[PDB]
Parts: sequence; C-alpha cells; structure tokens
Amino acid sequence: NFRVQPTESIVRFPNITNLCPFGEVFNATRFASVYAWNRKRISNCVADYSVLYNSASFSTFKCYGVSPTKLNDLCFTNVYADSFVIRGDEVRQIAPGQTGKIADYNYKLPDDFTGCVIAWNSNNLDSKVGGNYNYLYRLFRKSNLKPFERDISTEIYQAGSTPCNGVEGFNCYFPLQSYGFQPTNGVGYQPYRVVVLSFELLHAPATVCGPKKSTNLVKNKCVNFNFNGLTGTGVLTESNKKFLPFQQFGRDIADTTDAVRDPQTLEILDITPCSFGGVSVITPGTNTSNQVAVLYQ
Amino acid sequence: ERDISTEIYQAGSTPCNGVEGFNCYFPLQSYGFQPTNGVGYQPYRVVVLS
Amino acid sequence: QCVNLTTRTQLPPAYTNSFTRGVYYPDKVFRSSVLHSTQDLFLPFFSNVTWFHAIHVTKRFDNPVLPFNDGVYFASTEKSNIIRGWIFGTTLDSKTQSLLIVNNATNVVIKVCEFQFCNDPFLGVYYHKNNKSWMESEFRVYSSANNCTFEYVSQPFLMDLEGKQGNFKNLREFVFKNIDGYFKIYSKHTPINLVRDLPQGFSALEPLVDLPIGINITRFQTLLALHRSYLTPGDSSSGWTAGAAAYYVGYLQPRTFLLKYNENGTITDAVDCALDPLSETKCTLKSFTVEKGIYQTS
Repeated sequence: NFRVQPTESIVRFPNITNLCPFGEVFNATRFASVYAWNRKRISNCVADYSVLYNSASFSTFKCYGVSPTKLNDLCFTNVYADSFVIRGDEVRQIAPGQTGKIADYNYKLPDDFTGCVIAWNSNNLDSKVGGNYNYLYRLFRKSNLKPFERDISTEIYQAGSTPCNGVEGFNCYFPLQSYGFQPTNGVGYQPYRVVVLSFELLHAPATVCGPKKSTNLVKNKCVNFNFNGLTGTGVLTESNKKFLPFQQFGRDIADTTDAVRDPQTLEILDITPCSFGGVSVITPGTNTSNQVAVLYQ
Repeated sequence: ERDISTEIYQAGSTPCNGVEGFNCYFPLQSYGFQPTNGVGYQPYRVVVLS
Repeated sequence: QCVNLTTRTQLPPAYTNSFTRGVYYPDKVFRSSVLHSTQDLFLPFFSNVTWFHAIHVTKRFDNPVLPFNDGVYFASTEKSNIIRGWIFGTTLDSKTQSLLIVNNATNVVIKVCEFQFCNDPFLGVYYHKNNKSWMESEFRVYSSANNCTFEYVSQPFLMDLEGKQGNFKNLREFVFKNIDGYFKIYSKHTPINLVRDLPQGFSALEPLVDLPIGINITRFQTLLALHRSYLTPGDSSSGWTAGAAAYYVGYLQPRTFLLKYNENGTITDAVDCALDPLSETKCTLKSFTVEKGIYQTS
C-alpha cells in the first residue's frame, strides 16, 4: 500500500481562555477564624493550577492524595475554596487522615479527601504588634464536628456537672480563646493564610477542569488533526461553500465526515487525505528482462 | 527486567536527584511488617515458576 | 410577594389541528442532498392539540399546572408580548431546585433557585398617567429565595407592555426538552399574519443553548401577565385586564422522521414514517416519487 504517515498532530479545542479568579481570594483583605471558615463557590471558569505551583510565592505547597501535576488533567464538578488563618504548627494538622485539636474540634477533614491544602507566609496581610484580639478558635466540644459543617455557636462547654450559672468558672471552660499572632514569634503563634480547595465529582458535566492547550493555525498539510473530537488526517484545503452559523461538522453525498469548521477562525475547511491506491509492479518475464517498472494507480 | 534505582523522584518544579528540597519524596517506601497487624498486612513469600 | 386572584368565570379551551409543526434540526451537522432516518422527539402531523386562549373580551385567565412530558412544542402567537416567562420543577414550594426562565423587559434572568411560588403567579404592568408609557411594577413571581445553583444575566431584551385587541403579528416558537437532566431550548422567531389556527409554513427551529442544570422537571406552568389602566383601581381581584394571546401547547412523541436536505443545508420537507399508509411507503423506499408497481411494508 502507498500511504503517507502524518508528521504533525495539532490539537485545538478552546477559543477564549478565561482564568478563574484565584488571585482575588489569595490577595484579599482579611479572612475569618478556623471554626467559622468562609465558603466561596468557584465555578463557570477554566481552572489553571499550573500558574500557582511555579510562582515560587507559597510557603508550603505540599498536597496529599494525587500528584500536584496530575490534578490539572482530572476534571471536577464544583470546587469550593475555604480560607482561614491559623498558627504555623497547625498547618500540618489540616490534612486528610490527621487528628488532634484543630482537625477534630475546629475543622474536620474527611479521610478520603480528593482536594489538598495549600498555604503561604503572611507578615503584613493581617499581622500586628502588641498581640492579637480578633481571631478565635474552638477548644472542646460535646461531639465531633462532621466534615463540611460550619460552627457559629458560642455556647459554654459543660465539662463536669457543677452549676456555674452559665459563666466561665468551675467545670465550665470557655472554648473561645484569642490567638497570639505576633511577627516576633518563632514557628508557633504566627498568622498563616491557609486556603483549602475541595474537589468534588458528581454526575454533572465538567466545567471547572484544567486548561486546554491549543496549537497554532496551519493549513494545506496532510497531517493528523483533532477538531472537537473529529480525528482526521488529510489536507485542510479551502472551501468555496459556507455552512450555517450554528453548525460545526459537515457530511457529503457519501454519508461520511470530511468537512469541519475551524473554531479559531470560522473558516470552512475540507478534509482530503493524501493516500490513494497502492504500489503496482510490472515484470515482463525474469528470464527475458532484468528491468522492472513501478506503476502508480 | 530488574532495576535498583534509589534516586529521588522529581514532581513538577524544584528538581531533586541528590539535592533533595521541596516536593522531593522517596520512592522506596518501607513495608513495616508487624505481628500485631492483620492477616492482609502480613508478608507473603510468592515463588513464581516460569 | 404573593397576591392571589378572585375566582372568576373562565372559558373552555378549543381544539385546533397542526399543519407541519414541531420540526427542527435533529443535529448540528451540515447535510446536503442526503436522506437519513434518525430517532428524535418530533410532533406528529395532522394531530388534534389543545388550544388555550387568554383574551379579555370574558375574564379568561387560565394557567393550569400540566405535567411536563418528553418534549413540549410551545407555539405562541403574541402581537403585544403577553406571556413573560415559564417555570419548571416538581413540587414548587421552596423545597426543590426549580428552573425559572423569565423574559422581563429589563433583561433575561435565568435563575435556578428554590423560589417560593404562590398559588397563581403573574406579572403586573402599571399604566402611568403623566406620560404615555407602559412599565412593569408588580413582580408577583416568587416570595423569597434561599440558595442558588445557577445565575446568568443575558443581554437586555425590550418587550411590549401595551395590551391590544388586534390580530397576531409575531410568532414565538419554543421547544423545551429535559432529557438526562439537560435542558435544551429551541428558540426561533418568525413574523406571521393570521387570526386563528396554525400557519401552513414549514417549521425550522434552531437550538438556542444547552444549560446542564441537572434537575428533575415534572410539572410546568405558563406565566402570563396583567395590565392596568386609569379607569380601573388596579387591584388584583377583578378590575384589571389581560389583553389577548393564544398559545398552542403540543407534546412531542418519539417518531421516526425522514429529513430532506437541499443544496444549502436547510430542511424544506419532512416525511413521517408513522402516520399515513402513503407516507409510510416513501420512508421505507427512501424516495418521494412513487410510481406503479406493488411494494412491501412490514
């Protein structure tokens, strides 16, 4: 057979890439506490986690579960972004499969959590000298907090059974203390803006998946191309006829697919392979002639 | 085939391979066989005869 | 808010016939001079569908909650834009994610939230006396909203808010399909000029957009509108008006249709394969010029 193998493989699915508002939540004014995290819905946009891993601006980008370069290919349904400020040593507690005080009584995470936890150092975003009397946290609780559940209850923890008149005293501890965020401290009691991404997968179509790389424009080449699922190998020649301004593909009289519209330029292009026939040989006897002749069909 | 490569795996940025650093995990993980575990976490001597 | 209406005298609906209606493009692929047979939800020709009316000339204001079926061909002949939007859901009581696609004069708001729907929602248009204008003020659509899953603001579309008593001039063809949780809208506008029944023109509806809301739609209701005047007090009791609008409600059925394409990719003829014995023979033979000779059916 006389076939021509393709040399290039252009892939072009999108036309206008819009990055998700990731810098708005990161470079915001202020957040909240760990027991009352703010849930923000981030969807209807093309995510791109590759611009944040190579930025070299985060303090701890270690993510559990999957690899940091493999989550860009996996598609999700709805991504929830929760932000809270904690201490320096409390960053490792916010991880799937951990237990202690913050991950058991403040914000509990599931064991099989798909998303990871990222954070960065902050010394001017919400830090001040002289102490800190704004951020709070939870200490004890009657029952364990379920994952993905906010806590805004300011009740008094009843440890024992002695009557304390609802005030802090004997067997009546207050699980709402203030943090000691100070820039002159060591590895502990330091404000750290932690943002956890919740990766959820449902039956809804993908809309928050990673980016889709697109190649450059090229025509009049007998190479392979994948135009919106249509995998064809042929010469992308011009077309004098036009299609309707709502279609995408196009058939012909042979009940086959051979015409696709360019999604980057809205130009009708026909598909024409460069493989016709095989190789024919002509031998007018071996004992009478030692010369052959290649024949093309 | 057989390979006994004990190098550091590089994932994304920050190259390793000796220099270590961030995002540089050890591929060779320890099993941790203990008699106090279950039957599924016990070592099994598998002999394959080809 | 929720302002119910007073029990009034209504009129029984009529029964009209369809003349080649409910035909749209089954796929977004260009075709030319090809005859293919696919399985798509279409409308059977020469069928008796329900004919609803809403003319004030009396006090006709009917809007029942019919169960939503697989494919609904909504053909409304409005000359002054009386029907605003439509509602979709199952119970409609601030318990499930109901779909609300309203077409107000201000803009196109498509919100899929848990809207508390009243017993009989409508739209109130107040008539000002200081200036000859018609602006909408009463928004008795939903009581309140809680959580939301999809909110989109499209381009502003200006509509008419002056109810008249003339003949129809514009035809708004709409098709609502909820298959596998996906809502498909087929919007197509075409000016007409008639007073009753359906036009004999061919149906060629284009798909608008496909929003994967992923909800369960069971019942639906057509939201109408009401107008005010200086001669009436303006209360939502009995002293108001509703103009004149007649919309056709047709349910689609899974029938095999033979689509015909010309040299421009525009469907000009649709031959049904499950209606008349003469039309069933052309679908099997894949032709349109039946001459002499005996043929086989099934």
